[PDB]
Amino acid sequence: IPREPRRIVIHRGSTGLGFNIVGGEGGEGIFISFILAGGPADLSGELRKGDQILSVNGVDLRNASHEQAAIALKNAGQTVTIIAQYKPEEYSRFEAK
Repeated sequence: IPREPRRIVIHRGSTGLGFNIVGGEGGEGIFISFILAGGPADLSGELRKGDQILSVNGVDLRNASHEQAAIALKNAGQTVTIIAQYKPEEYSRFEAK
């Protein structure tokens, strides 16, 4: 699985973007914690649980809190560009064992 940043385009559905995010306050990162099967984000493996969302459209989320990121993902439009980077090592600290 590539570890360099990846560009994914999502088309918002009648339920949102099809994934959940985990994070916290500013700086802990925004990570994909769940991807809905058949949802807008289920794109033949292009997005992965454990991806860090580096940005959404023009909005940098590397340093955003969870509350900021949630707001940005909802105001992102019907066509959404996600820059994702696989970092399961960093993500693992958010996921209960």
